[PDB]
Amino acid sequence: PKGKNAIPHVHQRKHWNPCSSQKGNVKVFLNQPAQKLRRRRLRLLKAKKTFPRPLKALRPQVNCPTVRHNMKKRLGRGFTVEELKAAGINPRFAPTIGIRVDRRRKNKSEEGMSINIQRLKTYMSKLVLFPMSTPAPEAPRKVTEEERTKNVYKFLKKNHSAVRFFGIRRAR
Amino acid sequence: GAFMYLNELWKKKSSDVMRFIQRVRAWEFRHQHTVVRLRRPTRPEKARMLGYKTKQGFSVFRVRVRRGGRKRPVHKGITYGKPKTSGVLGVKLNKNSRAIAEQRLGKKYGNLRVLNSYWVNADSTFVWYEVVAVDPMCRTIRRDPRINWIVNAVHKHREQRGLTSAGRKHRGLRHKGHKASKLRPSVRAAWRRNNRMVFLRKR
Amino acid sequence: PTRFKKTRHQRGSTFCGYGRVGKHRKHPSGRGNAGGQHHHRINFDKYHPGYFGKCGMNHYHLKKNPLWKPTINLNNLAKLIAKDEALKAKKGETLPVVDLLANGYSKLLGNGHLQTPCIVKARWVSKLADKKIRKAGGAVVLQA
Amino acid sequence: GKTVLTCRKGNGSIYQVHGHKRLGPAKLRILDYAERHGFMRGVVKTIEH
Amino acid sequence: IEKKTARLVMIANNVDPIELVLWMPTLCRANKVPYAIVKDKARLGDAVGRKTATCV
Amino acid sequence: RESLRKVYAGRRLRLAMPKALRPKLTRRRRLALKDNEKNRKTRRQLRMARKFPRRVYAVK
RNA sequence: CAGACCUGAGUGUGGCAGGACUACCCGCCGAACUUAAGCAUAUUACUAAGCGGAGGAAAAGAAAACAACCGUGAUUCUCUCAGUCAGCGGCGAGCGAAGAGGGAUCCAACUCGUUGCCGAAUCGGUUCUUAUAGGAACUUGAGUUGUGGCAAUGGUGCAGGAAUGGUGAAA
RNA sequence: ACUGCUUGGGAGUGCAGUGUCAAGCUGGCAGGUAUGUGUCUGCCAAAGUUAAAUACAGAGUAGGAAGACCGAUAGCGAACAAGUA
RNA sequence: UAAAACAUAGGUUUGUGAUGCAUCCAAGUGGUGUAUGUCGCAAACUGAUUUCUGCCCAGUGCUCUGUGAAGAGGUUCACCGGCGC
RNA sequence: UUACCGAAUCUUUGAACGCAAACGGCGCAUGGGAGAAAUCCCCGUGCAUGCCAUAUUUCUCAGUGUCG
Ligand SMILES: [Mg+2]
Ligand SMILES: [Mg+2]
Ligand SMILES: [Mg+2]
Ligand SMILES: [Mg+2]
Ligand SMILES: [Mg+2]
Ligand SMILES: [Mg+2]
Ligand SMILES: [Mg+2]
Ligand SMILES: [Mg+2]
Ligand SMILES: [Mg+2]
Ligand SMILES: [Mg+2]
Ligand SMILES: [Mg+2]
Ligand SMILES: [Mg+2]
Ligand SMILES: [Mg+2]
Ligand SMILES: [Mg+2]
Ligand SMILES: [Mg+2]
Ligand SMILES: [Mg+2]
Ligand SMILES: [Mg+2]
Ligand SMILES: [Mg+2]
Ligand SMILES: [Mg+2]
Ligand SMILES: [Mg+2]
Ligand SMILES: [Mg+2]
Repeated sequence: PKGKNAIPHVHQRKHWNPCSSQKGNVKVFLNQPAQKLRRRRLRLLKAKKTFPRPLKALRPQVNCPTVRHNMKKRLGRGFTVEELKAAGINPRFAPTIGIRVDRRRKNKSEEGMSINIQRLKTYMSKLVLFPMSTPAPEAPRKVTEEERTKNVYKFLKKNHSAVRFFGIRRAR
Repeated sequence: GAFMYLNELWKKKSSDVMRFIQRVRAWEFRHQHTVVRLRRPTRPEKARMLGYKTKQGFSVFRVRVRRGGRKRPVHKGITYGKPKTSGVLGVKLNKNSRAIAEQRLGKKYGNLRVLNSYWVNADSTFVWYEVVAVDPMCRTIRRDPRINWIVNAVHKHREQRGLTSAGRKHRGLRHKGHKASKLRPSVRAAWRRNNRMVFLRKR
Repeated sequence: PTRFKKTRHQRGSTFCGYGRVGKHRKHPSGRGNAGGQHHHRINFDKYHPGYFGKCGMNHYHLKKNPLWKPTINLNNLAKLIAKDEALKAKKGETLPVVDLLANGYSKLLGNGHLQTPCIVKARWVSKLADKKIRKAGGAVVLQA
Repeated sequence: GKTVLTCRKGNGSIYQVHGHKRLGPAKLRILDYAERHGFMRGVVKTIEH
Repeated sequence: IEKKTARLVMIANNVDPIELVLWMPTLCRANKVPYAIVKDKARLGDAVGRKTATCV
Repeated sequence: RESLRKVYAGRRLRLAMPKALRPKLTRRRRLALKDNEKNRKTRRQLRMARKFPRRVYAVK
C-alpha cells in the first residue's frame, strides 16, 4: 500500500494453494470440454435409448419471484394438481406420460393457472400414447388520451405515501 | 388409539407417577451395564416411531452415557498456545448425547446397524437412550421393503458417520434454509464450496 | 509472456531494480494493509480518507432484488423506441409505446430535452419526467 | 517449571512400596459369626519380622 | 373401550412398562366400562392361549 | 470337488455346503442384498406401479 | 408345587463384527507457525496432526424452504449473486454468505409411526411343487407389550442386441 | 436461562452441556434488531429411504487419450534387481 | 569445576486418625505414599557431637473467628445471598 | 511357447481366531495314517471373543422377579 492503489482485498490468506505442505483447495476446469461431451454423449445416449419419448418432460410456465424478475417467465417445475385436474389429466398418471407434477405449487392467480391448463391441454393433443396392448403480453402503439392531463407522479406518490405513512397516519 | 395414550403419558415426564416410574428405572438401570439388550423397548410407542418393529432382526439396547460437559483430555489440565484454546472444563463436546450412545452401541456391536435411539431416562449421573439396532443379516430384515435399506453397505456404521437422527441434530441438519446454509450438505462441503479457488478455464 | 518482463532485461544487473543499498526484502512493512493507522497512516488518509470507521445504519440480510430499480432518462428513450416506429410521432397523433420492464428499466428519470412524444410505460417516474413527458404530448402510464 | 518431586511420588512408579519380602497385610481375623457370638482360639505359630 | 363396545375389561397387573396400561384404568373409568386388574399377564396369557396378554 | 458338489447338490443341503465349495465372490457381493430381496417393494408400491405403469409415449 | 410368564444364563446351530484401504467423503477432535509490521480477541482455520467410519462416490434431499413477487417449489452442483454501498471484526489485519437469475440433473420421488377401518391376514422354520417364489400345505416357533393390509413374483425356455474380444483390405 | 464452541449471522447461525421444559379449543415453526401485542405469508420439526447432475486436492482395479511438460544433477526418491543398497 | 557443594546422622518444624494427609489421572466403584496407621505417613528447614540458638507477629505468609416490587414484557429497582476486623 | 480365463493348488504367518510365542512350541475333541511292542509319530477338521438368530422333532437351566 504505497500509492493511489485501491485497498486490496484478495482473500487468499488461506492455504488454497497446492504445495509440498498442502493439498490445496482448487477447482480448475481443465475437464470442462470433456464434460461437455460427456453430457452431450449421454443425453444423446439417452434419447437414442428412449426413442419416442421427448428428451425433456413437460414443464409449467411459471412467474419468476421478485420485482426484479416477476416480468420474467421461466420454465417451472411440474404442474399443480389443480392444473392437471382442469386439463383433465390424472396427477399420478401425468408423470407416466411425461408431464411433470409439483404438489407444492399453488395457483395463487388465475393467470398462471390458465396459462398452464392450456399448456397441458395443448400437450395432450400433441401426445401420442402407445397403448399397452411461454405466452406473455405485448402492446402496439396508441394516441395519448386522458393521459395528457393527469400527472402520474402525484398519482404514484400518493399511492406510495399512502402505504409509507399508513401506520403513522393512524396514530394521528 | 393406544399410542395416543401412551404417547401423552410420556409427555408428562414430570408427573409424580411418571416421575416415580422413571425413578425406579434409573435406579434399576444404574445397576446394569452401560449397554443392555432388551427383549422389548421401554417405550414401545417411541421405538416404533423411530422404525422399531416387533420383528425378528430388530433388537433394542439401552446404552448409558455419563452426563455433564466434556473435560478436554490435555495433560495435567495444561493447555498450550493461545489463551482462547485454553480452557479445560468449560468447552463442550460438539456432539449429541443420543449420538454418543448410538455410537457406543454401534461400535461395540458391529454385527448390527443402529436405526435410531430415543431418550429413556436420566438420573443425575447418566442418561439412558435405548437404541433400536437392526440386524442386517436377519432374513426378516433382508426381505422387508421398509427396512432392507439398512442392509445396504452404505449404512454400515451410520451412527459413527453421524447419519442417525441424533447425529443429524448436532450436525445442524434439522434446519433447512438460511439457518443452515453454512452447514448444509455438510460443514465440510460448505467449506470446500466456498473456499475453493475456482479457476474457470478461460477466466 | 516471459520475454517481455523486465526480469529479463535486468538479467545481469544484480539487484533487479531493487537497489544495492536498501535491499529488496520481503515485507519491509506489514502484510497487506498493515499499519493503515500507523506507519501507513499518511497513505490511507491521503488516498482512502473514509476507510476507517462506520457511517450508517445496518441492513441485515440485504435483498437487492426487491431494491432493483434501474433507470432510463427521457433523453435516452430513443434507445428503446424503434427508429422506424419513432419516425413520425406528433404529440397529437399516435405514439410509440415503450414498456420499460421489457427493456429492463424501472424508474424513469426526467433528464434532458425529450421532444419526441412517447407513451412510456414504467413502474416509477420522476417528478420532472412525467411533467416533461406530458409537455411533449406523451404520457407515462404506470405499470408494475 | 517442572514437576515437583512431591507430585512425582504420586505416580508411584519408582516411589512405590517395596514389599516383595513383605508377608502380606497384617490384619485381624475376618469378623466371623464366631467373633460376634463367642471366640476363636488360634495359637500363635511364629512371630515374624 | 373408546367405542365402549367392551362390557368388561381385564387389565393385567404386571407389565414390562406399566406405561402400556397405566393409563387404561383411567380410560375405562372415563368410558364407564367395567374393568378389573388381575394378577398376571401370564394368566391372561394362557386364558387367551398367548404366553402373555396385557389386556382382555 | 466334483463329487462334493454332487453330495451337496440340491437346495436342502446347499446351506450345509462346505464354504470352500460355496460360490465365493467378494465379501460384499455375498453380504449385499440379492435381487431376490433387493427388488422387493411394499405391497402398496407394487400396486401403485401396476396402476400407473411407465406407459410409453411420444409427442408430435 | 407342577408348571406358566418375566428376567437371565449355558451350550448346540446358522450368521455377522473385528483387519486393510482411507485421494475423495461422513462424524468427532483439534494446534500452532503465520498475519495483525508488537500482541491476548482475531487470523492462519472451523485448517494440520489425532480418533472413528463409509461408498464408488459419499454426504444432501422431497420443505417446520424461500420470498414479500405477475410469486417460486426436494437435494447436489455450476455461473453468477459477491470480495458485496449484506454482514462479522482489537469494525483493525482481516473474514464474508444467502434468496433470486442462467444452467447441469431431473418420464424423482417414496416409506414408517400416528389417525381411521380391520386384527396374524404377518413373520420364521418345515415340505412342496424342476423354486431358502411376494406360490402352497404345515408348524407355537416369534408376534397381538402389534406383524401386516387399506385410506388419508418366482421356475423354466428360446432367442437377438449391445459390449467386449477373434478375424480381416491397397500399393 | 447459563455456559462453551461455532457462524457473515450481527439483543444468537448452528451446536453442545446443565437447569428448565411446551403447545396442538385463537396450534406450532420461519418470516436476518430484542420485548409485549395485533395482522398477514410460507411452512408443518423432533422417524425413515432416495438415482442423476458433484468430489477424487499423495487411493486403488482394468484399460484408453493426450501434452507448446521434463529429458538422466532434469522428470517421481526411483528411466536400472527403487522405497532398493 | 570432586569442592567448601549434595548426602549424612542429629536437630526442629508443619500436615495428618483413613470422612485422612500429601498426591497421580482426561476419565472411572482408577492410581501412589498405603502390604501403611502417629515409634506411621506426607511436607519443609537445619546439618554429627559438645555448646547456644537472643530480640521482633508491624509487613508478608500460614493459621484461627433465591425471594419480592415496577413494567405489557424484555427489563429495572430491592431484599437475602466469603471477606474485613 | 506366448496370451488370456472359468477349474484347482495356494506353505508359515497376518484381523489371526484353540493356547502361546526371540518356542518353527504346545493343546482338547474328532477322523485318518504309519507303526508297533498300546505308548509314541505324522495328518485333516473343528475349538477365539462379541453380538444377532435359532433350539423348528422347540436344548438344558437360574432367580426369597410374577403368579399358579
Ligand atoms: Mg546500473
Ligand atoms: Mg525498481
Ligand atoms: Mg547484498
Ligand atoms: Mg526498501
Ligand atoms: Mg537504510
Ligand atoms: Mg456496512
Ligand atoms: Mg475398519
Ligand atoms: Mg504478528
Ligand atoms: Mg486430518
Ligand atoms: Mg446416501
Ligand atoms: Mg440419506
Ligand atoms: Mg430450491
Ligand atoms: Mg472464517
Ligand atoms: Mg404397523
Ligand atoms: Mg471463529
Ligand atoms: Mg411433526
Ligand atoms: Mg533423476
Ligand atoms: Mg551439605
Ligand atoms: Mg546441630
Ligand atoms: Mg532465632
Ligand atoms: Mg494363534
